Parts: sequence; C-alpha cells; structure tokens
Amino acid sequence: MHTAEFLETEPTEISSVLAGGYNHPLLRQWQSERQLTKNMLIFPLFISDNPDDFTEIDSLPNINRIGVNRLKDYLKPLVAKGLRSVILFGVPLIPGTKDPVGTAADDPAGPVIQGIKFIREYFPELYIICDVCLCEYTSHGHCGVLYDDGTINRERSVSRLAAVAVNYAKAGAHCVAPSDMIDGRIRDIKRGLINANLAHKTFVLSYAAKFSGNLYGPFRDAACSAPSNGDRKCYQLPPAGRGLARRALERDMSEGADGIIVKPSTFYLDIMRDASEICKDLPICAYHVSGEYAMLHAAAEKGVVDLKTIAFESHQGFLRAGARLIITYLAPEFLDWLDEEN
Amino acid sequence: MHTAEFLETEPTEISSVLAGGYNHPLLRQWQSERQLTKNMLIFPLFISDNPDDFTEIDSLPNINRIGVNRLKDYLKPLVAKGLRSVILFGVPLIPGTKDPVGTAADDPAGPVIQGIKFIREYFPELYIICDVCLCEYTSHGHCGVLYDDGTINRERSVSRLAAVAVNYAKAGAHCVAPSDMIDGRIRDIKRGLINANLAHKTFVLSYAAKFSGNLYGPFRDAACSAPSNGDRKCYQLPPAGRGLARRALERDMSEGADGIIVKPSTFYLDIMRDASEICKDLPICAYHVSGEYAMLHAAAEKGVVDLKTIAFESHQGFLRAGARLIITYLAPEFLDWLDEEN
Amino acid sequence: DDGTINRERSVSRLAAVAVNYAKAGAHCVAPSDMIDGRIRDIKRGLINANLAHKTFVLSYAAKFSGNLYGPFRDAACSAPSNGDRKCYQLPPAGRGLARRALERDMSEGADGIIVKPSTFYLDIMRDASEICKDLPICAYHVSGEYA
Amino acid sequence: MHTAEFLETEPTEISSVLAGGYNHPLLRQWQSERQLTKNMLIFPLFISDNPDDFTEIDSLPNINRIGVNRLKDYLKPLVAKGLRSVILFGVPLIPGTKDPVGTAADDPAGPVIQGIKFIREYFPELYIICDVCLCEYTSHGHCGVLYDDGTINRERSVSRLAAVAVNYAKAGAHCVAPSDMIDGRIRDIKRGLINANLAHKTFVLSYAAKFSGNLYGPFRDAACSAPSNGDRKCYQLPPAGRGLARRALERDMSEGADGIIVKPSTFYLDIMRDASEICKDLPICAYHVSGEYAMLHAAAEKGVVDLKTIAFESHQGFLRAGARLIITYLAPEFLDWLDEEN
Ligand SMILES: *C(CCC(=O)O)CC(C)=O
Ligand SMILES: *C(CCC(=O)O)CC(C)=O
Ligand SMILES: *C(CCC(=O)O)CC(C)=O
Ligand SMILES: *C(CCC(=O)O)CC(C)=O
Ligand SMILES: [Zn+2]
Ligand SMILES: [Zn+2]
Ligand SMILES: [Zn+2]
Repeated sequence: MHTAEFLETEPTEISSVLAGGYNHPLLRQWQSERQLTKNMLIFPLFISDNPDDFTEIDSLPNINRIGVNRLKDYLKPLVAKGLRSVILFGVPLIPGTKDPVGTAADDPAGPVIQGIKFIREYFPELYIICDVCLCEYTSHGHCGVLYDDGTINRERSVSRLAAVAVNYAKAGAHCVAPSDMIDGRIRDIKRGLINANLAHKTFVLSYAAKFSGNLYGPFRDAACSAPSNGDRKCYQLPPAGRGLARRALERDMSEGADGIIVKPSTFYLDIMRDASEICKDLPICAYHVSGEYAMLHAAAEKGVVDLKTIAFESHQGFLRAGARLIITYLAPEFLDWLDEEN
Repeated sequence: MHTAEFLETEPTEISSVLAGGYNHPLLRQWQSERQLTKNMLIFPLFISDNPDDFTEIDSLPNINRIGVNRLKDYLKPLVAKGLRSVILFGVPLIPGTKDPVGTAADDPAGPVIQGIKFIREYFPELYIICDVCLCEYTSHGHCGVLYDDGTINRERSVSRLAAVAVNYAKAGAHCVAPSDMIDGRIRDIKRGLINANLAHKTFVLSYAAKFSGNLYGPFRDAACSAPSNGDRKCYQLPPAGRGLARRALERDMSEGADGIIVKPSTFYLDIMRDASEICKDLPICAYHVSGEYAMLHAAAEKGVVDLKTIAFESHQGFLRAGARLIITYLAPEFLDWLDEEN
Repeated sequence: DDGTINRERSVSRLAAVAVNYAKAGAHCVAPSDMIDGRIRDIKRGLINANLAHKTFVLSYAAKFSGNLYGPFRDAACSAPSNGDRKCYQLPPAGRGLARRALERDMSEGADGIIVKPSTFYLDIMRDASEICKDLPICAYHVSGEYA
Repeated sequence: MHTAEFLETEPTEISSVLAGGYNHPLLRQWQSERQLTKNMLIFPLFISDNPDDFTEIDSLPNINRIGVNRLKDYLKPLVAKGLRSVILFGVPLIPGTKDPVGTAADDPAGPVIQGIKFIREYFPELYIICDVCLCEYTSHGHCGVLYDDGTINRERSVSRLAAVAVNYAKAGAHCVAPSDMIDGRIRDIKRGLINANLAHKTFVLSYAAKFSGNLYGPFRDAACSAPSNGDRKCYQLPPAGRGLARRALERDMSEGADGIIVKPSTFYLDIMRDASEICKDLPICAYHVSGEYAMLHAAAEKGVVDLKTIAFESHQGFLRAGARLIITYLAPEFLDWLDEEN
C-alpha cells in the first residue's frame, strides 16, 4: 500500500520561526511599514471649459469632466468624508482654443486657473495641486513646443512650462506637478518660482518617473489630448529603463523637487523602491493611472477579483513599496472604506 | 489678449539631459538590465489522474487539466517553439484519494510522479520542476498536516513535505519548489535531499515570498484545492509584510534554497527588488499568478489595454525588478512573440 | 544568597511563566527582565509548547536603568529603591551594549522589540530602526516621562 | 498546589552574555562613547539694555536678564569653576528700539555688541558665541524681514542676517549662530564673513535643525520676542519632519557651517543621531531649550525625578546621541557636579 512517509528531522531552529509575528489580524497591521490614512489620497479632477459640464468617461465612475458650476455639489461630499487634496487637469473644449505654444495653458479664464479660484474659495482647507503640461493645450497634443520637424524643442518648451507653473502658483495653487518629462524642466520651474518669490509657498511635485506604456488609455479619452496608442513617446521613460528612472530621480530632486511621483504605480513598484532610497528624504507619491484602475474594474466585473479587496491590496502595495502619498481615482471609495471601523 | 508667456532661462545643464540615451528603438533595449529570452519561461501544468483528461479552466486558454495521454500532443509544439521548462501541479480527481496526511502527495501512481516519468521519456531535454505541497492532496485542502484544532502542525507537516520533495527527486524531477510557507521546511527538504544523496542534482526553488491575497482565484478552480476566498491563510505573508518577506528570503536562502520565487509578481515588484539585493547571488523567479494573468485577459477583453503589449510591459517588469526567471501562463504566447524578428 | 541574579535558574523560570501566559490565552509575551539569553529560552519553551506560531515575542531589548520609573514602582509595588540595584539594566550611556542587545534578542527569536524609556532614548530607537529594520519597533512612554 | 515550574534549557550561549561589560561602576563609564567634560558646556546669557538689570525669568534660576554692570560678578564665579563659553542673546528693552528691519540687531551700542566688548576685556579666555537673528529686534518679533503680506522675505532678511553676523564678528565675537531658519542664510553669512576677511577666525555654528514646538515657553518670556504659542512658525521644521531636518543638515554644512546645533535636544535625540552620520566630521551641539530645562525643574519639584540625576541622564543622552557640545541652562550646576570626585 502506498503509505504516507515522514522524514527524520532535527529540532526546530528559532531562526526558521517567523509565524509568531503575523498570526493575529492586528499583527498584520503591526507588520506594515506605514498605514493608510485618508489624508494620503489625492483625488484627480478634469475641469471642462463648459462651466455646466459633467461627462462620465469610458464608464469609469471616478473619471468625469466637470465644469465650475457642478464642482461644488461634487466636491462637497468628498471633502466631508475627509478629502484633503486634489490634482487639477484642464480640458479646454472650446474650439480654436488649442495652439502651437499651448497659450491657453495659463489662460486666466481657463478651467485650471478658474478651478483654482473656485476651490480656493468654496473649499479653503483643500490642498490644490496642478498638473503642469502643454499636452492638453497644444494643437498637436504633445506635452511641449515641437519643431516643424516634429520633435520637441527643449528650451522653448521648458521656458513655456516654467511660465504656466508660476502662473498657476500666482493663481493660488499650492503645488505644481510637471508631467512633461522634458530634461531640466524642474530646475527652470524652481527658478521661475524663486524669481516670482513663490518658491517658499509652492510644493514642486515632479513626475520624476513617468513611463510610457499601455496604461494611459482612459485618461487620454477624458483629457482629450489624444496621443494615439503608444508610438510618439516624448520624454517617456522606456518600461525597462531602470537606469534612466534612477537618474531622473536624482536629477529632479537635485533641481528643486520637494516630492516625487512614480507612475504608473502597480506596474512600477520596484521603482518606488529605488526612489525610496534615492529620494529617502522626500515624500514619494504613487499614481494609480487610469489604466490600472480601469483594469481593476474590468477584472472585478468578470469576477476575477473583489474590487474592494484588490484596491486595498494594490494601494497598500504603494505604501509598502515606499510611497506615502497616493493619487487615485478610487479616492471616493477609500474615503468610505478607511472609515469602516470602531 | 492672453499671450503665451516664456520665462528667462539659463543655459542647459548637461546633467539634465538624459534623452540622449533613449531616443532610438534599439536604445530602449540597450537600457534594460536584462533581456527576455525564451529559455527564461517556465510553463505550468496541471496533471489530472484521468489519463485522458483535458479540461479548460475558467475560460483561460493556458490553464488546463491534462492527463498523461494528452500530454504529448500538448507539449510537442511548445517544446518545438523553445520551451525549456515546466512546473508540475498534481490534481488527483479520483474519489477517496485525498486524506489527512496527503498520502497521495508522493503516490508513485499519481499525476505528478507519472507526469515526471512521462516527460523524462517523451521530452528528455525539458527541465522538470515540481511544486511541493499537501494542499491538493489533503482532505481539508490546506497546505499541510493540521491538528484537530485546525491549525497547522509544523513538525509533522514539514516532515511530510521533505518526504514528498525527496520522492519527486527520486522519481526524476530536476527541481522541487515548496509553496507551503511553513517555517523551516526548506532546511528539512535540503537535509532529506542530502540524506537521499540527491542534493547535488536537485535545484531547490523555494517559494520564499508567497503573499496571501485576492489573486489566486483561477488556480484554485483548477487545482481543486479550494481554500474559500481569503481567510484561512496558513503561512501566507500579509501583503503589507515587507519585513517578514525580507526575513523569509534570508531564511530560505540560508536553509539551502538554490533559487527563490516571488509571488504574486506584478503586485509585488518592490519585493523582487528587495530580493535582488538579499539573494543577489541566487536566481530570482517571478510567478505571474493565475489572477494577474486572468486580470490581463479581462482588461484586454474590455479593450482597456492590448493583450500582447501589457504582457510584454508586465513581463519586462519582472526582469527589471530583478527577476531572471518567469513562471507564466503566457508562455505559449511568448514562445511565439519572442520569435518575431529577423 | 549572595544577592546577585542566577541567570540559568531565573531564565529557566522566565520561560516557564511566559509559556504559561501563552497557554492561558495571551497572544504576546514581553520579558522585561534583561537577563542575558532569556529570549532564546522563552522562544524554545514556546516552540516545545507548540505555541511559537501563535505567540508574538515582544522583547524589552533596550531597557535602560534610570530616574524615570518612579510612578510605576509605586503601583506595581515591586519597590526597587531609587536606582542602585540595577540588574541587567543597561547604563544610560551604554549605546554599544544597547546595539548588541538588539542584535541578540532579534537573533534569539524576538518578533518585535521595545525601547525604553522612549523620549530620553530616541537615538536608540533610531539605531534599532536600522538593526531591527525588519521588526516592529515599539516605544515605551514610561510612567516617569508621562508623569 | 501551584508550584514554581522551570523549563528544560540548553547550555548558555556566549553570544547572550553581555553582562560582563557593565557589572562595575567604572565600567558604566567605560561603555560610554564620550565622557562629559566642563569645557563642553555653553552657558546662555540674555543681555539687557539696562546696564544695571538683573531680572529672573519665570522663576528659573539660570535664566536672567543681566546688564553689563552686573555681568562681572555673575560671570566671575562661573569662569572660576571652569566655564569656557557662552552664547549671547540680546534683549533691547528701551522703547522705540525695535523696528521693521531689526536695525538695532548690530547696534554698536546694543546689549550684544556691548556684551562682546565687555567679555572680551573682563574675561579674555571665555569663548564668545552670538545668536544671530532679527526676532528680538524687529517690531513684529519674527526672525526676519517680512512683507506687508506678513510672510518672510528671504532675500532681504538673509542679506540683513549676514550683516548682523559679520558685525558681531567685527565686534570681537569668536562665533556666530544663526537661529533664523531662512533657507540659504548660512551661505550668505559665510560669504559676508569671507569678504569681511573674517572667515578664518569665526566659527559658524548654524542652528541646522531647529524644530517648532511647545518647548520654547520660558525663553520667549525672557527674550521678549513673543511669538504667541505656536502658530506663526517661520522656517521652523515640523516635528515629524525628519526628511527636511536631514536635508537642512546637508545644506548648512555645504554652505559653510563649521558645526551644527540640534534643538530641541531631548525630544530630538534621534535627530542628533542622523546628524552624527551626516555631519560626521563636524562638531554637533545639542540645545537643552528653556522648556526642557523648565520641565526637569517642574517634575523634580513634584518629586517625579531627582533634579541632579535626570540632568545627568538627559545630558549624557546628548553625548550618546552623538553630540559633543551642549548649550544648557544647567551649566552653573554641572560646573559643580563635574567636580565632585577625587
Ligand atoms: C498621468 C495619469 C494618466 C492616467 O491617469 O491614465 C497624467 C499626466 C502624465 O499628466
Ligand atoms: C501558486 C500560483 C497560484 C496561481 O497561479 O494563481 C501556486 C502555489 C503557491 O503552489
Ligand atoms: C517598564 C515601564 C515602567 C514605567 O512605566 O515606569 C516596566 C517593565 C520593565 O516591565
Ligand atoms: C533657542 C532656544 C530657546 C529656548 O531656550 O527655549 C533660541 C533661538 C532659536 O535662537
Ligand atoms: Zn503632457
Ligand atoms: Zn499548498
Ligand atoms: Zn529669531
């Protein structure tokens, strides 16, 4: 008869026993480097020039184009549940608005600056963050000033970027986050802020490690800046580019960045890890891109994973990889989930 | 008129310019720490006791229950395309087979050992890896010998595990990978192998960092060992448990592991990063669990990302995080994709 | 009878009490004695009692002798005097010993370490944060600091 | 009967035995990284414009407002007991003295510069240190030149600070310690000193890590610069700001600081620890702020701790955390305590 065999073993080595540290539910919390709090979430917003807008993108519940006139009733509840911050994305829909130099970027009458004045008044405790780029304002759609050759003209673009950034700060935005990727833009924005005597009031949250890939789908649909699928990648770091990513982090920090953002998040967890050592003194933020979040919804839909569970696992993943800040479309949800206790 | 402003900037610092290294397609390859080769893929197999089986699980194309009699025609093409290895998972379906001590685990007539003899003969170049656990053979389903109290009895289970492992090695398997998680099992298996005078022929590929979570869904459906949803987590590391994960890696390596596996993969990229430093001298393998792969398919289905693209991005992610080996259900595909060139 | 502490006897005694608490239902045991090697003996006892996988060993790895345990002594009734008979209590300037005690306890099975006092020993939690970088670190705001 | 149980134990491991190193009183001294000497203490002084002043603040024995005419009889004994240094704090009480630009800061006839000339003559061996700030001279009270907006104007303030610092040096002060916190002030003061051809004679003791908090109470009462309670915190580092503190240390050292000060002390011991690695080549000084010392007195009063004991424990704490210098109001006492021996 085939019988159950058992090998001859020695006494248990203490050094093999780790189970004493994670056998209780509360211990599973004790074991985490950092716990998830509501004041760690940054909710993204897509302001439309149509002050009466409210368009849902790709069926994703936390991705809408809202006009200033709907902003109150939408932000009201959120702030009530504990939302402490948001990152503004302008979507100028009015015809003949976009152009070669993204002039509308700092248009005092655009969705961004108008959104700032609104928030700064209807919600003075909220911390306003503004994404800085020319992609949603240039006729071509790229994140900068290109030559007739097509390529990006560093100097011109960067000089343009510093202008928009400083203008947002002047408008009342507490923080600026350039997602362009053009070399040296962080230094030029820091300088501009310095000369504008705003460097001591504006947090520079640089998109230090933004990789090109197959996960920005939804976002492109909503921000309208349509790069195709994945060919025209400006300063977007190749996915395998760990070396460049590490160098970009040391660069941006050296150029004035007060905090860095890694994105995508989930698919780049080892990168936040590297950042956690390089930028060990700076707040690290993870960006759960529109594609990752749209991916969680899909799988959940097909019942491949529970939505609420995979969100916690994924988000805690950010915290574990080294991040202490999180920009995510799941913010509305977490503002609820984080409460369920007591 | 709102005009496009441009700030006063200084001459470009060389140290800001990184674009010179990733502006060409071939350079994007030059920038990667390691390139993806076909001999890096480990295709998982689920052997059934019904020698004539061939059941597709959850609609996932690369997750099937195959009997020995279908194994040839299935492995034929794969090996032709370059498959160099597979990790065996036994699924005994015959009634009254499973029991309290997972006796059938090393059953010379079971799917695993029978699968080994088959492969070792019909495909002598293939490298055989066998997952070592009691979960798919115990009446209860857990990965070990539990007390009447329910809990796992370390000593008994581990002594049992070393037995099965050594028996697989004796059967002809080149490598054993214990996915249990019970403390000290690696040392007991190494010893058993040593005493069985097989330690110099069997690669011990330990599941050093296996986290409990919401991503093993599909696999449970196919391996039939049904832990519920996510409550009875044996030695499964809490997702936030980076400290424990780091300690488990140092432990397993110290206990004889010749290589380590991190799993899940994508959601634990920072962990392969940590492993890449801790186990800097050992091959690191990433396991693209059934749930992550089922997640890529879902999102692709809803057209959230291109399947072939997100697979390359995700898999290259493993290589970038430090891994040099990959166990994935996408192996059939990659064996094709990796070819398209010349 | 000499007054001094008998390591072997005491430690053997300590492992007994610890394991008994675990057997009673306590999830975690924290030995605040300071006697060398007690962590290993308690870990073993727990192992033999087949409780090592359910009991978190929260060792008082860095407990310094000093002028801050006043209140606590009044309440726990165990009255060492003022500050003379300090058993395995680390001298306040003893950073080296504190660092060694941390590596020892962790190596002996501790699942987490406690530093105490807290405030007056913040640089020590700092050292611990590197030494025991993989273990939960706990600070003890002693009765004297709070008072 | 409940009997005393004793577990079965193995032979003692040498590696568990540390007691051989601290079982004797002299060994407790042998174990310290550095011993406490009298020439390590810096006694603070608050000079008043009333040359005949002598006011005790908040009942704290070593916190008095003294005029030049009382300075001798007060410093006489102290220097006799071994005092080798003091840090000057000016308290101009004369009406209409303070203003918007802290003009009186380097007033050749003010308490500070007058105090320097006095000391330099009546006690030539004493090492004079001068705190550099505008807080005790500006009409508003803040440590710098503010805009009508209220905020601090970096450029103006810093340019002002370098002026005062260099003037103190010109007056005869051996060392300058800017406690402002304004970014870049260290570099501007170093430069000024360089241009004043005094950089090779003046030790720049920067307040690199000065945290805002609830411990400067007493001091505010005596220096008269009354920021409220704890709201208007200029460049004061948030208590949780370890990252910023680490960056500020690397900055000040890079800007010319010859030594750094950490403050508060006790409540920031881990910070001196960080400093001990960052500024491993520079003397590190701890500042036992007025609030910590007032706290020791209180607890001692209520008989919670012995004054003389907790002072030694706390102060040795500074030395252990990495400090080799100590600014404390307990200096008179220690100059006595350090003697009791032989
Ligand atoms: C990044 C986030 C895109 C997404 O959510 O899909 C926007 C940016 C780089 O500014
Ligand atoms: C791990 C892989 C599970 C999956 O593919 O979903 C199996 C194991 C831990 O043995
Ligand atoms: C430590 C705490 C004493 C106090 O709170 O004052 C007690 C112990 C060492 O067990
Ligand atoms: C710091 C010391 C304050 C105190 O003793 O309470 C004075 C300064 C920052 O110049
Ligand atoms: Zn852009
Ligand atoms: Zn198992
Ligand atoms: Zn000041």
